[PDB]
Amino acid sequence: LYFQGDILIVNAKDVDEMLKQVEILRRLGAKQIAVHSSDWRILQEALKKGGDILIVNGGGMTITFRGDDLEALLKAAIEMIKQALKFGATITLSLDGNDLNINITGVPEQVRKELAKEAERLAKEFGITVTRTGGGDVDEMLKQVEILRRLGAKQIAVESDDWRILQEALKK
Amino acid sequence: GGWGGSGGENLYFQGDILIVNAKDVDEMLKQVEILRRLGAKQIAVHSSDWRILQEALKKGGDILIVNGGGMTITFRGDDLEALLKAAIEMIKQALKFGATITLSLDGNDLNINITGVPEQVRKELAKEAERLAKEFGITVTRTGGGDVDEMLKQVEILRRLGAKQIAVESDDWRILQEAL
Repeated sequence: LYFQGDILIVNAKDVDEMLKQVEILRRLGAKQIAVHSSDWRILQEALKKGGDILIVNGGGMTITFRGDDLEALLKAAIEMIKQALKFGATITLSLDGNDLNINITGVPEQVRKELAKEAERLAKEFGITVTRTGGGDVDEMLKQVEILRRLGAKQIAVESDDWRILQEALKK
Repeated sequence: GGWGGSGGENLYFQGDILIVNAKDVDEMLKQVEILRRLGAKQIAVHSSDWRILQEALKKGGDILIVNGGGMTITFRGDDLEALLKAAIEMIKQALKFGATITLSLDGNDLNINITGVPEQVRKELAKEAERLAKEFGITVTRTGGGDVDEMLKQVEILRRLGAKQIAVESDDWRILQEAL
């Protein structure tokens, strides 16, 4: 890899870990550091601390299930993941402590609404807690992008798993 | 001239990087084509599948985004609930080892991309996948790999095929630097 020519992207789920990773790349002389995150706060912090490129998720929803037993969180999530996959979604799973984060992309608003209703009902049936839902709205995305630009972002990038869906939300 | 709004509450076809995250070659090509026809000037393609990135550089993907390490396991079967029931036991282990897992469906294939874990963990997850498939009567059609050495070889192939810009994504550069 070329520290001068290649873009090195930090995929960040926590602000402090993000800052440490950007610092490592800076101290290695990386000239093009990007930060990719679903958390606008992380992208806002990166902008101030040497993130040259801020990578935003376009139109993705995140559902977070919280509970003490990971097997039960996953058991509860399986039916919703099954439906999401059948609707054409891409699903990303990660663990933040006792939280199971389920990011769902590649689906339109009415499908995101259905999946959030499913998550709510599954959490009740399985006795777990939903601590985050939704978040794919395009208007919110553009507002947040504008905040990044006005704070001084050097370069914005937007990632989507289905620009056919995203162009329909942006056409108006 | 902005997309979605004005004053910066919009995307910029020339100034912003627009990234296609593609799980299938045809879907990538269609989305790249749409972005080109809208006049997008900085189109990137992100994929865990090298074939997708090799095709993208030919069709207007100026930035190719690769994962730093990562393995894809593909399970094949007619009943998705059974594919997912089998996969969750391995996904649980992957998650406890710190992985990020991406799931997508390509027809009768459940593609499970696992990133963020070292080779010995990938070996263990592949062994688990084999055992789960055998016990549950499903077929694994792709497994293993994901090492940084292979990533570097594949990046060099992309460069030699004409990639204009490479980007590499990781959730832990503190570790990845040791492999590089």
